[PDB]
Amino acid sequence: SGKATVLAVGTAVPPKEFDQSTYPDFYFNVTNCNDKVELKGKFQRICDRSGIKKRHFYLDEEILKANPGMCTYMGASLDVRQNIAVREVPKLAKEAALKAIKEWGQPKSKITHLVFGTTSGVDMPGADFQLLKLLGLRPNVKRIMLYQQGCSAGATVTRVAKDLAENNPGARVLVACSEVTAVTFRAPSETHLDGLVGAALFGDGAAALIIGSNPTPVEKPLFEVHWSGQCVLPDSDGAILGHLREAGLVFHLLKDVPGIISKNIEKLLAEPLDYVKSVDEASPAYTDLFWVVHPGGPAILDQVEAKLKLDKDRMQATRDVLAQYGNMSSASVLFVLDQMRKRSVELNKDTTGDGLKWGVMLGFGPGLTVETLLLKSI
Amino acid sequence: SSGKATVLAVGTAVPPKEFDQSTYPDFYFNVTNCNDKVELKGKFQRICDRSGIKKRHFYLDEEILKANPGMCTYMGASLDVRQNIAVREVPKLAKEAALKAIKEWGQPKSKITHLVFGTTSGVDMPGADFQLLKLLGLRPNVKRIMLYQQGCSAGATVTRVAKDLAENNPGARVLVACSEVTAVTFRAPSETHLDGLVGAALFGDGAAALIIGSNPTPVEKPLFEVHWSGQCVLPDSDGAILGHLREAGLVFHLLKDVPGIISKNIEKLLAEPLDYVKSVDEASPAYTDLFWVVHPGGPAILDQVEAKLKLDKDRMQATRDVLAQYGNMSSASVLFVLDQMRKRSVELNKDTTGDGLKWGVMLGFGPGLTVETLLLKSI
Repeated sequence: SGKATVLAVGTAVPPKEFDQSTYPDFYFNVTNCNDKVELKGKFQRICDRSGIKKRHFYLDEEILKANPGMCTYMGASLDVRQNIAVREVPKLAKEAALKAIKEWGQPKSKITHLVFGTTSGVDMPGADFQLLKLLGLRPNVKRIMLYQQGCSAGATVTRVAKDLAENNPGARVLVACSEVTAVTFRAPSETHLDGLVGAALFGDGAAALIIGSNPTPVEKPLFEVHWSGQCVLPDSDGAILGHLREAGLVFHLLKDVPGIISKNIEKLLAEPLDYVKSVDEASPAYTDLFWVVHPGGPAILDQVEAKLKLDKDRMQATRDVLAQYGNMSSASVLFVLDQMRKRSVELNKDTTGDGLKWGVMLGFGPGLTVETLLLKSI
Repeated sequence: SSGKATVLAVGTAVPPKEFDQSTYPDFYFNVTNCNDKVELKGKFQRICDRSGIKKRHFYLDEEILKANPGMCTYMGASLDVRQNIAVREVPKLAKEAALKAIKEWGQPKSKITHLVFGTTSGVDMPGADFQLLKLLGLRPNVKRIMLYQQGCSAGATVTRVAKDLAENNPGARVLVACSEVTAVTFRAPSETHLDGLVGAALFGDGAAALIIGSNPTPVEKPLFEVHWSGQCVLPDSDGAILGHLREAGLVFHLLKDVPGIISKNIEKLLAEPLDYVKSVDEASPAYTDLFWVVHPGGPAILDQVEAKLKLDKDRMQATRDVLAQYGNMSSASVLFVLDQMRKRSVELNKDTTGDGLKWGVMLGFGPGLTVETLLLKSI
């Protein structure tokens, strides 16, 4: 009743596909690191257990050859990374946005708010402004531009949109997350082994939603957002650091993120399940919920699945996104939301959430920060 | 009339070192080794002399600049040392402001439920919001919104964001902070970058914090209510302000008449919030019947808006006082003006917190050209 509702989802990826099985060959070739045979072997093994079949990239051999700073480990390179990301991030968002707007079916003049998330470059005016212009939205659309957010921002932009939609009668919020690995790509190094993780997992993509309260008869609800929270997990300081430098964006991984999340997930879920108890007067098991999880990597999914004793199918929508697109940072969990709905059609589910009533949407990022949302299916 | 997001506290902070504007050109051309640029210095002196600024506060000083020579060049690679400074000092200055706001508010910091942080000065992961959360020892489940690379309009933006947070979440108490340090923008003057002289003359450091919530309790003390908020891109303003983050730091380019564009459109911008006032009060105030909390972007914007709207000269005085004592502190500035408005209401024995008037306008502006407009009610 009046809850923020997802009315549409659209997604977009760069056209060029890179098969994960042969990515180590491409990567070590273009960075001129073929002499590092033991490192390449390590990287091949990481790629082989990544759960990824392919990723999509704007970057290719020609672009990297034209910008050799990007093929170094820590050579000066921010200016060319910015040139690419400032241009390509809004363009990829536009493609996702148009697909969401088509599904929604209303004129784009009815969009009142725009929330844009990215970790891929920064500019003034921001990507939100560029998207507003590219789409021809009204000049008085209220924008929130979330830069440098990291992997939790897909969930963050949904949390932000919830309050926009619920507190403003008639509001229709365009949410967009768009990520391009131009700012993080770099040569592999024996001195930066944690960098191999990002190099194996991160891919490009954008996703867009329309969110609003009080759907009209011609709108078609997909999910309702009933509860949202954000929290810093205990004993996680410095788990993920991301520094924007003259060499681009560099990540440092100093703790066991899968373990930390798994250790704390039951605690995380107590408040939203308490809310369900309030509304239903029942306590579902974790495996009675559907799951829309940031596909950060296979270990997080496996360990959460094990911790919460989920039926193997519960993580399938998330694993499917990982398989086809990899980890697209902020956009990823919105791809999972779309995949959840898509599988409900193809597998003839009773609801948009795997035939179940309540669902958990999870994003995580530097902090270590977890974003948790409680969804209801339609 | 009930339930509106309400400002419950304001606190501000600036770096301790004061730089007198009269002699800033001497300091600036000296530390950047540009004393041979006598005509350019002449120009900069003129710009400083008409800027409406008496002093600015800076973290940067001669010692730090001599230790980081890349920052004393025009476009030399220097982002890494600039980031080192900004990522450290921005949350620290915010903490000082936030502690002052929290004192005024008078409630335990465990009652803060949300944090909105705005800056244009550096970026990091985790963000400055996380750093402030940790510095203050707030609860780990405070809901944060981190607004980076925002520009001058973000004082108003964080207020707009906090309004929906406060209003849609019963009991919510939102800590808002904006903090700016000129480490990412300081650079040598150049005859090839004349628009750069404007920022060099105007930008200063500072931080401001608010507590915002709906439904104040009897032990809280409301200052202002936020009744209406809007954001708009002005026509014919494309490329007016561009800000690019490069290996040389943050570089601004100015390509149009910002005060002119704002003045041409300000009556139109104000139609919607004035129609809200008419809906609540059944009457239509003149512009000069409102109080004014305006981003002190520079003297020309204030002069031209004053003239266009036929404001009594006192209406812009809170804004001009901030410009005089602190310069343009980008996003934090308009929140200093809000504090100054309240401060002058006490010392000048005004009937309300907004210059003795009922309704007021809060304006921020930045790249787009984007204008943020909020309608305030005094207490």
